[PDB]
Amino acid sequence: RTLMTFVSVTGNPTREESDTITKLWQTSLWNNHIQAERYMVDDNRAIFLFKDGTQAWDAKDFLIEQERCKGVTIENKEYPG
Repeated sequence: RTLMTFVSVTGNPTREESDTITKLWQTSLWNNHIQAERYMVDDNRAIFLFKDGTQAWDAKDFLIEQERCKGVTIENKEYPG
């Protein structure tokens, strides 16, 4: 039931910055009952692995409205922030 997605950060953050920023979004989602595992794969990009893939797009809708969110990728479709 899990769905892998990509979540990118704008500008040119350091890995530690993006880590703190994306974890912020991950926590917000977690506290709204959308649980995901998070993995940095670039200095400005993370994998959000949603335990319940049916929540991926609702999560995306929130993510792309956040300051510093470059965009979200789901199933080869990109959603710019």
